[PDB]
Amino acid sequence: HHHHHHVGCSVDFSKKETRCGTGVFVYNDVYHPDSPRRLAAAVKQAWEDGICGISSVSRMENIMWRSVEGELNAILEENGVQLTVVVGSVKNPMWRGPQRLPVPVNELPHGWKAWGKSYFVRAAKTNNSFVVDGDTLKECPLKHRAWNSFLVEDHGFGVFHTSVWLKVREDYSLECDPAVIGTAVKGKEAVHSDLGYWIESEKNDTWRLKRAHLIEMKTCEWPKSHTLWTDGIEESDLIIPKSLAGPLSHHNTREGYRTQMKGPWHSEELEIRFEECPGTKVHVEETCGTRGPSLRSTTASGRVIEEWCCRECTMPPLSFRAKDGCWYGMEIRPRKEPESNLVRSMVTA
Amino acid sequence: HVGCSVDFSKKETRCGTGVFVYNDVEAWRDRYKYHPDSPRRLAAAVKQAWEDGICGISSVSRMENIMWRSVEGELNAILEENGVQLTVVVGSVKNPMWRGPQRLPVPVNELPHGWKAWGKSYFVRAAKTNNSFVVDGDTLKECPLKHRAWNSFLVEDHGFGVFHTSVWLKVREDYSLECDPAVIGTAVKGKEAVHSDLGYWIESEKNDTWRLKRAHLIEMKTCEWPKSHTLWTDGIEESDLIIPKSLAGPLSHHNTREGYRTQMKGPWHSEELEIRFEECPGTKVHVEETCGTRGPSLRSTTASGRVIEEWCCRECTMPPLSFRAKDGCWYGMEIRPRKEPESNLVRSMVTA
Ligand SMILES: *[C@@H]1O[C@H](CO)[C@@H](O)[C@H](O)[C@H]1NC(C)=O
Ligand SMILES: *[C@@H]1O[C@H](CO)[C@@H](O)[C@H](O)[C@H]1NC(C)=O
Repeated sequence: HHHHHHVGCSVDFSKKETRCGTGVFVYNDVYHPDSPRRLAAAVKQAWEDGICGISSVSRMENIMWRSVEGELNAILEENGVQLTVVVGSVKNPMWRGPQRLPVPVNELPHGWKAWGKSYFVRAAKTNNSFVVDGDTLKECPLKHRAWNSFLVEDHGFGVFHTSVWLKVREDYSLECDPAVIGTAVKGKEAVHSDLGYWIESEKNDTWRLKRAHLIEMKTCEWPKSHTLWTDGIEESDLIIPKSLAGPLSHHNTREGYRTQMKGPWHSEELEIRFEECPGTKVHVEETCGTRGPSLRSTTASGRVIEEWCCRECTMPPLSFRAKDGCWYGMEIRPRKEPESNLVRSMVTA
Repeated sequence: HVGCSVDFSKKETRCGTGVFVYNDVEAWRDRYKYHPDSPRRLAAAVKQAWEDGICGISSVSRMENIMWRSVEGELNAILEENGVQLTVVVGSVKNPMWRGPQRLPVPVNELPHGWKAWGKSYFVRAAKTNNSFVVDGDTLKECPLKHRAWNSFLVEDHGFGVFHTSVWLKVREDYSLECDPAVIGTAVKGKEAVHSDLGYWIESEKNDTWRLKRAHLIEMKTCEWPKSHTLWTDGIEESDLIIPKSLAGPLSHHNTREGYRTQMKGPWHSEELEIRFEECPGTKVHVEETCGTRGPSLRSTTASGRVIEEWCCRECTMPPLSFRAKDGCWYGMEIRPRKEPESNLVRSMVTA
């Protein structure tokens, strides 16, 4: 019926029309970490070489560690290693660790093979704990933690069969795994995306950021291989910071805005949108305050400030939508209310 | 933008929302109606075109030529109505589609009496004229390249759609070298990528590095592929690109391959090409430092029709760069005949 590798159909949903064909399709998609023995050996070596724990790149890696925890600890127990892997909650932003899990090239002896084992006995706890995120910087600082250690294999990831085959890197790097990245353009609309970011861009006088949905705040570097228009861009003209996995792209820009370093990156989940916060208004006045830490539309008392301003940004105003409320861009300050009364972002990319 | 897709290779099916770049290669000549401005405005633009020295048109794409062809009758009729002894003659597409240094002017004073819509029929065709406004078709002799308009039209905001085959266009306000970004679709997922439009289908992949996998060109246009619709547009010299920048090649690392540089002298006279990394049938290429130097792309067959069996290259890589056209299989510039004297071979007599 067809001699191609991929076939897809777009739906026009009222016409009853339906266009099929072949090509490349980027959907809004917003675990086998090596052989068990090899991973276990990597963790043993990790402790034995100073690395106390892990800072996950994404909300994937964390979930994986969580789903591997039992078998990993059991195998560590089998081969005489008093060490317990503890997997905690994801903390935003997902900070960059200087370490990475070493390839042992000498996998632990008496584990088995596959990753889907059950009905076994859980291992015992230990004073020695291999930490994985979850509010534990006090007992294990960032700078002794592995980060971005895993790479998806060649055909390791797919959406139709939800297996994800991973390996421990041979090299250290800052690049986000390009296996799960999908970027596309069509006429005056475009998108950069992965499993966490959904970043839309449009064409209105200039190419620019339309809106973005972040489900995580990672700090890896979005590869240019999977980025559009990567030349002639001052890093400070971006919206989503480079150090926040923002694509080095002209698509990642907006007239009258600079890099949102001090955005509300402590949030679980943000929706960067160009719309006034509910009940608020914004004026473009050169008498407004200078750009500073992103402020929330509501005070700690939940009091909603009405009038805001910006020195020379453009409308509609940049804003972040989190569960705790609505934040404004760095350029946008309260017009009348003194900044000292408002909730500010205590974080920096 | 809602859809479903199946990947046989990894055996999987998926639905959802997102962005979908299809192989829409060949501006499906059987089916689009074109609306190049209002009839009167276009007519005025052509009148002014002659009256300002521009004798004719060099089309950017096969689509523009087809459009002109489908507009011809009504255009000439309207020119006739308003007392303008001028006949638009549309000829065949010639490759490469050469870049004309000029473009149709916006009159901002549309011709007075013509009609308003573009779909009229049952009318009397206009009479011919000594004055001819040429559109491609072997006419450089009676009108040289450098007196022709080129890349004059822009697709409107929501002017192009694949679902309703209407195409709404306007005459440009400014001259430019950029390919119309309206019909351009570019995408990456995992280790596979594509840069495409209604003329090009350029596949790149990820082996050790990113590289050109294979390309399919139903036309040889000479506009400039915009960086806005291109991936990885930094850290590449114009000479790194396999498909020449002046041959609408994307400024991209995706448009590269180890052991090969710009195919300026590729077989760009062809009506159609499949750039493939695979030996020409009945030939073998040897990486030899004793080989000849880069020159015009040679066809794997003599003009008489015989296969040259042995080829070589100074420092290129295998499989060899080749171009598949209806008239045979050409090699990349880096690849030369191992023994046969280049005198009796067929060479590309064209340059991007
Ligand atoms: C986008 O362009 C339209 C004109 O077509 C304009 O009305 C609109 O305000 C622009 N978008 C923004 C956010 O200004
Ligand atoms: C790179 O491509 C060659 C053929 O062009 C293939 O044989 C090889 O396996 C590829 N590299 C890898 C790492 O698979």
